[PDB]
Amino acid sequence: AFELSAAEREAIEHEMHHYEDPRAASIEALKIVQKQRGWVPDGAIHAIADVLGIPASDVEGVATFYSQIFRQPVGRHVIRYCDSVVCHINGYQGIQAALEKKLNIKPGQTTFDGRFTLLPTCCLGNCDKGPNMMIDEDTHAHLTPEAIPELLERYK
Amino acid sequence: ATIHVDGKEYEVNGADNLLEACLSLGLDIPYFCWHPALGSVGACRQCAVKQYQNAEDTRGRLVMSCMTPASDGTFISIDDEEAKQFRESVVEWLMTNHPHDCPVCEEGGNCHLQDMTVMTGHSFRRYRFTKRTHRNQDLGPFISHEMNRCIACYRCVRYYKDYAGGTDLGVYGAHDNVYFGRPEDGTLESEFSGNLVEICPTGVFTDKTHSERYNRKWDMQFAPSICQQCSIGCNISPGERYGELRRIENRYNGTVNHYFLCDRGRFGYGYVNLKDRPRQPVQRRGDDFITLNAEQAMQGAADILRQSKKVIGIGSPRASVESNFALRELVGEENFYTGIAHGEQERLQLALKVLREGGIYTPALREIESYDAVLVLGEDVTQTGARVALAVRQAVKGKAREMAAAQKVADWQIAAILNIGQRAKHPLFVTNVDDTRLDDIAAWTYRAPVEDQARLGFAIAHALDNSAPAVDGIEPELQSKIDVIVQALAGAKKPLIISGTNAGSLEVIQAAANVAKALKGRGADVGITMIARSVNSMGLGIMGGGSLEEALTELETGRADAVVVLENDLHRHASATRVNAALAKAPLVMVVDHQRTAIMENAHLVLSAASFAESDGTVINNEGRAQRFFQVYDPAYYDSKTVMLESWRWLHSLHSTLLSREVDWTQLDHVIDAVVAKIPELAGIKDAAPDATFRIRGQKLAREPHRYSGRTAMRANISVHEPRQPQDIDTMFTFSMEGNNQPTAHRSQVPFAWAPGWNSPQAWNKFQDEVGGKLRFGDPGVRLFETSENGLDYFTSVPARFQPQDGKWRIAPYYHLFGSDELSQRAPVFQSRMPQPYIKLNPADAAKLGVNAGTRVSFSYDGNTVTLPVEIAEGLTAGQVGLPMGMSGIAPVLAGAHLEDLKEA
Amino acid sequence: TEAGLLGKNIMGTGFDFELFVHTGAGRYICGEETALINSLEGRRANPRSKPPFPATSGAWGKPTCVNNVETLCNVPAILANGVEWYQNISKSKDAGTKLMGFSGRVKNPGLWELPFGTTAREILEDYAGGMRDGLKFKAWQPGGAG
Ligand SMILES: Cc1cc2nc3c(=O)[nH]c(=O)nc-3n(C[C@H](O)[C@H](O)[C@H](O)COP(=O)(O)O)c2cc1C
Ligand code: SF4
Ligand code: SF4
Ligand code: SF4
Ligand code: FES
Ligand code: FES
Ligand SMILES: [Ca+2]
Repeated sequence: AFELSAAEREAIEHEMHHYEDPRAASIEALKIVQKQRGWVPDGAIHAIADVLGIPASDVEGVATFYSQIFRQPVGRHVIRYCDSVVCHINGYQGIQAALEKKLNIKPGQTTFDGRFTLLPTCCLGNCDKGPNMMIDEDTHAHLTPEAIPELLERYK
Repeated sequence: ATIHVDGKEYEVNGADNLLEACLSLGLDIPYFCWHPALGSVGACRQCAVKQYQNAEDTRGRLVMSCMTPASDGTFISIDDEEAKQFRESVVEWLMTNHPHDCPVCEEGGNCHLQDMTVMTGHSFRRYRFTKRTHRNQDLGPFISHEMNRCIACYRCVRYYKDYAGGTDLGVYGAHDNVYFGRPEDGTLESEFSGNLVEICPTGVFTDKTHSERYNRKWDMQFAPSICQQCSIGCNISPGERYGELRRIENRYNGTVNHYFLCDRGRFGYGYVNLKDRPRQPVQRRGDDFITLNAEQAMQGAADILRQSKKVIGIGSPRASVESNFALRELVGEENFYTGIAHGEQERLQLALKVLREGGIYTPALREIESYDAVLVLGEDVTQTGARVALAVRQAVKGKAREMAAAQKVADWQIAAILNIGQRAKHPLFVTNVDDTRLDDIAAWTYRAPVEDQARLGFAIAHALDNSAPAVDGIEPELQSKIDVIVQALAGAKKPLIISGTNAGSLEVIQAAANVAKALKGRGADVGITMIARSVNSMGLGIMGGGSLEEALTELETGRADAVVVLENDLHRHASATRVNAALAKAPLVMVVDHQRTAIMENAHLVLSAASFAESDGTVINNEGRAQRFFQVYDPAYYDSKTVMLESWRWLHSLHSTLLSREVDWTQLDHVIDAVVAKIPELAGIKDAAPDATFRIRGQKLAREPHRYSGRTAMRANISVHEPRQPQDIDTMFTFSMEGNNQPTAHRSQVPFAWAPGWNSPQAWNKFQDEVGGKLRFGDPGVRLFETSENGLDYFTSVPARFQPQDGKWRIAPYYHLFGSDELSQRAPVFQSRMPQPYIKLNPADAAKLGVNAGTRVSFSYDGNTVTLPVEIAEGLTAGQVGLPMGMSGIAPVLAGAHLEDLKEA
Repeated sequence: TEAGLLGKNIMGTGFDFELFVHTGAGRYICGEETALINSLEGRRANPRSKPPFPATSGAWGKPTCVNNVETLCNVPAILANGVEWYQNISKSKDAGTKLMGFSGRVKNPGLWELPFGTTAREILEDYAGGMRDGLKFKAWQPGGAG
């Protein structure tokens, strides 16, 4: 089963205060559940639907529309490397090969111990410092393939 | 307006978009995402034409005709080379990921995508890469799901969510992995989910009941018929094959049910295909059951009926007008009884008096969608009259339509209309004993007993007009909500009052009549709508007769020694013990019916009547519109031993053999003339459809498509010699393809929509005067009565407040769309869909009984202790007990009756 | 808000204005203004057909104007230094300044505020510093990926 905690419900209600329609807090409610649990499980869709007063089909459509709302379980840290055009020119392929060799997984998959999940992302808005890669809260720029193992070690 | 298409000048409506304007003129533009009832969203990008700025423009610009208004002096080109190339490109793009599935796809030969792939002239595949695939969901017993075939046109979600008001079907995903369906495996929860099989232009949503016994559309024998499952009278196209009813398609009627049925009507036809139906006349002899043919049955029944001192007839609201009239002619007017209870008949007659003597216009089903405020009193419409609930949803969305029309936004630009009208809606006030399915859009819902709902109606009527009787003992908060309803109804330009005979209260109907009269007295353009129970409840009420209890007394006192029961199981309208005692006492029972009922064990003779698929006739819907349904197939064509005649034909030949000792298998039009001569109130059934001599330039109307196949091998297992084509003398249709089904044929009764190039249900566009409007040369069916010149008086009989007394439980009726209609219950696909019978209890009443949710309780009604598991109903009021009307053992006559000795089992 | 520049009765005028920050969920199509309106309402960010424009019926059907960060940052300079000052920044048909800059395999990739009419070779060979060592300039996109 699934049950929203008190803190999640309070945060969702406070976000509902900011809009004249409670539907407008669906993205932020999904992000609140994702912050507290790493991803949005199946019962969370119906829980958020019950809190907001909108159908669960609408919440599921929002949850599967946006890339940064995870509807499948992830690891403890989400590696998100930029694969867009400026980082392609700056050579993100070395970064992706280094991450694949270090983690022994394909993009979109998770390691055996659930430590890292590898994901390509869109442009991170840091094209003048590319190639960039956003781990859970921190964006790392000016990346080189030899600096990947020293950067992944600090994320236990 | 004036538009110039390909150098030719046309006059079109300026409020229309270019696609529907050009389709109305007969110009072929491919389209996927647009639907006449859903509006325009511009998703599929298939309707592209080239719009020029003026007459001397050469470059032009590719526009979407569904999103482009048909303004005055608009120059476009459909058959321009760039527009044709773009439309072919869009078809090719849809074809890149489409599966290689047409032989094993239920929409093959019926697919709008097939028709538009051929129409754009795209037949050469130059895409060589992998096709995206999808996994299907289980959507329940009715709708099969195959997401590979989706072209991402958003018709399903737009219909199901914006139009139908469902909540469990959305679009999930992204860029080209868009998925349509439910968030999880489960049954689609809408009562109108079955319209997805015609809304979807591909084979994603298909009729699973048709899929289990599948045949293509060209192999179907269709007929125009009327849905027999409730009182609304939606036009259907039943199609058969190999002697069994295969599918119910929607039949367009711009007045009644335009593009949409409900799921009861679409999926509750399976009782016709049951193997325990009577197929020959059966006469009992001691313990034996001798099978007779037609003439032997008529002679034997005529002899025994001639020897009997008085024969009485028990009609039914399931039977047609002709069959009830034929029974009335057989037994006499004074010996004819409507086979419904006295209270049911009293409510039906009061509803009739309100409709045809109240001086207030009763709207058609499509006209309901144009009203500015709705008050529903006592009628759980979604479970009894579901199409009216869909129409009410459209009338509620009318406020967003009006707000968008104030800002010069076109009425077809539906996304902008819904954006402007965010959550604003026209007022809806529903009253029921519990929660309805309309509560998600109702401005207010009143959960109360039928006495309290009637009192609320009388209070609304008094607050609208002080000449109406007042209600004493109204709580201040309830009075404030009364004032809210009064302010909403008084400010409305077109208020609508919907009641019916399903609440089980005469006073609810009286209160609705009082509200409608008070709104009429203020000058409002008010309409009233009564919802009856069965397909021909209104017709049986118009014809009239005694109640079932009177006939039971006649049989029990010995005054009647012969009874003819017509299409009536008799347990839904009276207690089964009393019916069994009266029928076992009577020395002659003759049952004319098409379903194996329980009273056939007491019958001396059983005449195998025809159902609606094997009979012709007329039924009167809840608004008083006479509608003719035509025979779909001859039952004797595949099985030569089957003697399954019309009920009116059986009864008319019985009357002839009783009088003159000769058998007369009459014609349908003779019975129609007899009805309009003997009963002047039913004189409008003559014009419901033309007679059997009607021809379109000399030829009849075809029941089956021109490409009907297997004509020399469908009966080849029985005999290699082809039999005769079945002669239809009753009607103007023929049992072959040797007939007329042109869209431009001067007729109203259309068996199926087909035009060259248009094989899907989008072929109805060619059969209408303008698309989404009336059927060309008028919709079939005529109103029996006009609006009266003067109205009724105020009903001063205000009921008292409901008082719960100990040891007496008022039965609150809970109707179910799947399970409260008898023949629908007989359909085997509804067994997996109908809920288990739960008895509804208040939390306080169950706490007083000590009963929890799920413990089986027993109650005694008519000396019969029956046990049901308890479901806790919060919205039910204390002292009431909720029962599923119509289901196994619980008759609809129990609605409003008291209950005794409700203990834990 | 603490200084009284936001909220109710801003600087004694009586104009009430409340400002919120809505963090997105990572989809590129949300940058389209009608799709931005749809995503602000908590829907799938499908863009909307025009007409009607957002100025007539935008967010929740109300009048709604969507502007970029840089446009709303250009506004206060116009309101503080006047109109003719803004028109007299550059002698071009596009008034005011613009955040320009080159990125990708150049010596100094970055962002600089330059008047309109500045040539791209000027930016590349003066602010970006040209291409790096052993690199021959082949092509360039002026305004991003699209
Ligand atoms: C696909 C697409 C993506 C867009 N992304 C952005 C964006 O990320 N940021 C932005 O300011 N405008 C974006 N726009 C432009 C907006 O539609 C709109 O012009 C702008 O946000 C506000 O207009 P303004 O330039 O007058 O301020 C995008 C447009 C399209 C078609
Ligand atoms: S949906 Fe239409 S085109 Fe697709 S497989 Fe079925 S019949 Fe063929
Ligand atoms: S499932 Fe059918 S109706 Fe829905 S978007 Fe796909 S093709 Fe259109
Ligand atoms: S609303 Fe009534 S008449 Fe219409 S399809 Fe449903 S059951 Fe049949
Ligand atoms: S292209 Fe990678 S940060 Fe912009
Ligand atoms: S029919 Fe016009 S774009 Fe779909
Ligand atoms: Ca016939």
